[PDB]
Amino acid sequence: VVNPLFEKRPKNFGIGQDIQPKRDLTRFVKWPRYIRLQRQRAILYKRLKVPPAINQFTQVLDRQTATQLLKLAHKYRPETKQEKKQRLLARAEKKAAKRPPVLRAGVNTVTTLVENKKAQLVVIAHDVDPIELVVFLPALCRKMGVPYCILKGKARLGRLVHRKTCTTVAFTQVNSEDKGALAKLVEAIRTNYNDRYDEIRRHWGGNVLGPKSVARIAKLEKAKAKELATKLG
Amino acid sequence: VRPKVLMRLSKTKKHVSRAYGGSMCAKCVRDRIKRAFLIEEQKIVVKVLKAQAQSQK
Amino acid sequence: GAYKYIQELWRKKQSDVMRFLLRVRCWQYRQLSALHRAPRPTRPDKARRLGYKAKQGYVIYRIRVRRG
Amino acid sequence: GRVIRGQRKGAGSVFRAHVKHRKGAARLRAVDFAERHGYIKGIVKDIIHDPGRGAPLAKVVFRDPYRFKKRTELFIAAEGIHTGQFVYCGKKAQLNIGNV
Amino acid sequence: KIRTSPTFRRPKTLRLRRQPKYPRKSAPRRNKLDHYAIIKFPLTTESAMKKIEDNNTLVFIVDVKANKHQIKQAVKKLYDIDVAKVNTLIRPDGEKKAYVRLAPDYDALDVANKIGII
RNA sequence: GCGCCGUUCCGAAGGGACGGGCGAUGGCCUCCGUUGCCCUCAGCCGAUCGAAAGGGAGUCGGGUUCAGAUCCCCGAAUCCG
RNA sequence: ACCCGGUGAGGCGGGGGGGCGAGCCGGGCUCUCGCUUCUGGCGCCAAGCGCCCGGCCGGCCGGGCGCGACCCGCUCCGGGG
Ligand SMILES: [Mg+2]
Ligand SMILES: [Mg+2]
Ligand SMILES: [Mg+2]
Ligand SMILES: [Mg+2]
Repeated sequence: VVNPLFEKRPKNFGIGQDIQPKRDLTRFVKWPRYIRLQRQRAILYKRLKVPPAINQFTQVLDRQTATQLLKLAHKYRPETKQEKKQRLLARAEKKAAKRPPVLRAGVNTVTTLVENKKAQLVVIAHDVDPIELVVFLPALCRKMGVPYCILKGKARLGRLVHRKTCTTVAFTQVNSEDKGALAKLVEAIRTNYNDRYDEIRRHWGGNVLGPKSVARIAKLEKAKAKELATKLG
Repeated sequence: VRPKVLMRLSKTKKHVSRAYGGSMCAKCVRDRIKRAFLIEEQKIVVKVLKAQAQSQK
Repeated sequence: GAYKYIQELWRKKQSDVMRFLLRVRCWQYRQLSALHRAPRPTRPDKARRLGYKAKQGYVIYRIRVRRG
Repeated sequence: GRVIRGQRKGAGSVFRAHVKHRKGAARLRAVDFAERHGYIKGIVKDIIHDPGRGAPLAKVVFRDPYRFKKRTELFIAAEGIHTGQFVYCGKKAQLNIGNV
Repeated sequence: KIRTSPTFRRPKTLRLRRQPKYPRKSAPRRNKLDHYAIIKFPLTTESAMKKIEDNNTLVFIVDVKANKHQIKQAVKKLYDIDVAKVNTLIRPDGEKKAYVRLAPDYDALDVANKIGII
């Protein structure tokens, strides 16, 4: 059956021995300057000692809670531009013959109904690009007593409202069919954020060295530990 | 003849009919053949002594 | 509104939050070129005070001047 | 009163180097994996005279480790190097002459 | 997917064609180098008449922006005659002179008597 | 500030080609090209300028003008596409 | 941060795996190695293996993917700071 013409011809990829194969080299690319910049921006957020008012946005409401919050917030989306025109045609027909609750959106409206205590829950995006827009807002929700959470995505918090991004999203009113589910969110979110807030205020961030540098420090410390522990016996 | 006149010439005007013909001389071709043979035969001999060094050890 | 909070937060430039932000942004701006376009204001509040409206046709460039 | 001559030399334009018939920057081979871990062979192609230099240079031709392409180098010839001599370069190379 | 190279080249984007929403100029410019604009007049010089009578050519004075191809097409169209070759020189006066050799089934003296020069 | 420095230096500096695939028009719609999209392949070196003495394929003989001829005319060629 | 050097920013740092040495009872451990030194030769655009898929009549002809070519990472590696 087999053919003796078919030969197994191996290549010896040793030093100086045979030419190197086109293997994966993403780690050694000369990247453009914008890529190089946006990577070591994140590296600096890991290196530098990040203050706790910026560090608190790294704590994000987890996945199984985020699904329940976005499920409840899909019930109360603002009307789309087409649905605005449809309701205006409906009231036009009624003229020719109580408004439902929505989500409030933006830092300005959400802060003004945090001080007025009209908010029942405040969702905060974690990646708002000048962070100074929302740095105060967890502490203000703490003072006014409003439950605040932090989600991953200004992008996907900008998809409840029909836009690109959105900084914050509040709950002012909900319906009686969807009232106890908001309470079940408010309990977990309140005990995860508001009740645990002094620990948030003191929690400095970052200040982690490189894995190569951590490995070199670890090699020195484990060598000192071994060379001190082998002497006692 | 001048290098752009080499467009005008026929093929056999510009080489000799041998391996590396018209690019390399005959003496260096035959020593390059001998070298290419004897280096590889020495590599076979080193391979065999490697296998026998596996045999004694 | 949020803008009075951002205003008095940017008056506190000696604080830890704001020293952190000015240091990280100043690094990031030094990595770019001497004249380039910001796609949006860095300080939305200050831009609004100074005349800017967030509509089509208002443009913001971030440019550096060598110092002294 | 005038700008003196030693000040004038730094502006150039008459006091620049005469680099017309020079051959190249006589450099070692760049660092790569073979230099750093093993060694790599190259033969001395010819030994050449550079103008404005008492040292003779040496076209040393290496085989590129990643591409099918021969790389050629201008070393500075150590004394006793001849043409058709294999020149090694790397961490594991031997300690003889003209061998970096 | 893998990066073979240590380099990042700029990736090749799609780019379209001009599909303009109005033409810039309203109509194209007319050719102002006609067949009539490009042959001003023949030469009636005794040297030019010697050339006509012997060497079977016609010595014209031509616009300075003309090719030998354009002079050949203009002589072919204005006087209905085919041309072997055109030799051009520009005078120190500034005019371009064309020596229009004819294909030998035509007499230069007959076409010179046709156009008037004798 | 008009601008200046700098010329490979802090650049996402490639608009190209062999093959495979998708379609679209044109010719006895045979087979081939014209494209448009996808996969693949791709180094170079810095845009451009800079020698009528440097590099640079290929035209010679005879006759002709008052004044032009390796240029016109006759005869022999030759290079490139 | 900032500075310098190299390069076509090409195998950096941990960890597995493999072999070769020393010490205890086939086994856990520390460390070293990782494939080229007799010659003025050649060396790329994968062989082999494993699993899928498509057109024709078990055979035929064109394809795909993974190993081969270890995994993971946050600075391209180095030298200063
Ligand atoms: Mg021959
Ligand atoms: Mg030029
Ligand atoms: Mg010239
Ligand atoms: Mg010349």
